[PDB]
Amino acid sequence: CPLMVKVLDAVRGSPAINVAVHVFRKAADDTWEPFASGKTSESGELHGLTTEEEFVEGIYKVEIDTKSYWKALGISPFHEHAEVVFTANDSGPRRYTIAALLSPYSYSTTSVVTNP
Amino acid sequence: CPLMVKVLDAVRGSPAINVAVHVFRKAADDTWEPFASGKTSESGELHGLTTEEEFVEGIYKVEIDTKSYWKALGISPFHEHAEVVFTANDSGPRRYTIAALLSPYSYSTTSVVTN
Amino acid sequence: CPLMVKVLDAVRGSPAINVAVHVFRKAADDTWEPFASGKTSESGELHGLTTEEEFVEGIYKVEIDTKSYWKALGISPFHEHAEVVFTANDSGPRRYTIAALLSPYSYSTTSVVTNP
Amino acid sequence: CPLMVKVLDAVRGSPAINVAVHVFRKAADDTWEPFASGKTSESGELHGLTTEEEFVEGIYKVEIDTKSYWKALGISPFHEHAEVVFTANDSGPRRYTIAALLSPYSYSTTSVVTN
Repeated sequence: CPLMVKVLDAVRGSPAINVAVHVFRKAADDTWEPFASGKTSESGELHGLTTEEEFVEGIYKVEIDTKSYWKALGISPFHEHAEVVFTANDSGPRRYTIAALLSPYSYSTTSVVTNP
Repeated sequence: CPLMVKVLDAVRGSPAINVAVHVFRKAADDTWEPFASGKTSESGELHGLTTEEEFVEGIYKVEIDTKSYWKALGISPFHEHAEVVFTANDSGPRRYTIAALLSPYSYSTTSVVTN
Repeated sequence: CPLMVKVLDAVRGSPAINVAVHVFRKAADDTWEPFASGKTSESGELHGLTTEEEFVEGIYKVEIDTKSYWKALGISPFHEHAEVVFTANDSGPRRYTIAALLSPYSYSTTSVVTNP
Repeated sequence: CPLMVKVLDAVRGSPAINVAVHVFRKAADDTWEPFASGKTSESGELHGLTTEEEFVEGIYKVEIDTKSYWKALGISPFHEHAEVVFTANDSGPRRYTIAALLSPYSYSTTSVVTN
């Protein structure tokens, strides 16, 4: 798949399991249209959100529901979510891995972009 | 004084200067209405965005325009911007510092809530 | 293998290839004895440093040669290396993934620890 | 004044207070000789470690004792400490700020070199 999301828990040193992820795409009228969604697995990875055909050029927003994750563990975190906004496929199809590392008052995100 | 934004450049080891910062507040219809904005200083810091009187409880979004920062430096970035969305709560007096550490394909954000 | 090291490049959004890694173990006399070494592959991962039998309890230091990495790309970075120092296997054997994300003036490291 | 250390807690969103910090300088025999040390303040900062006169070119190691910080809070940490090893260079006047953001199983360190 051309898009994978991986989430890690910096407090426990583990994948972040069952984290809800919503992906949006900017439409012609500059509104965020729903594009794909899912939940991270036991490995902290969410595969299969999209296909090469559906994943056209555009501006995408990956919304990782960090608050609900921490709340279920009893922590009141700072952020409502972690959002990753980027232009995709504007130089041809690529493969994207969006990684997020989560702490109650911090998060970091990095992207690994490869060419098939 | 209740809200401060600080941006750092991890490629150059320096403050990220002249980074545009836009703050929004979530309206009742769940839209993002403009609230405050500015540009980071020589020290990478942006002070005086809001006041105690105006910074009521609610959900705020801080948008750091990281793409134009890297483009001015001639470095290809991944992100359109960095986004920090949080709930301001009054539980005692509190000051919010949102720090962001920028790399072309990565950013980290952390918030220090004190006093 | 019970120990894997993964290195990512935050400037290019890619694995950090050919990064030298040296692992040390604190001996009885508190000196760092050489334990294992290797280079990250095309995926940024270094596998096979050790075995379950050799990877006893102890204090280990993972030295990632970040400076040489950036220098070969023409960048003069801040750090001489990134070092990850931790006690291992003190509650029984575990599996450890040491991840490092590199920028010229910054690095972050996180560990994923799992129980077989 | 040429060297400042700042430590932050990503679990609590706060300065990391009373964190022991040990600085070493690499001797000619490549051993680590003690150079300066202290504890972080209420603001998570440690100032006045060294002076311009004493902070000559050379390789320095800054050791942040993160394990005792988390143990005092009753949280199991991964690392023994966080280590920052760098070359001090005189190429113009420069000030070094080593910042560290701490989580139980993760830390990030960044250095701002200015002026």
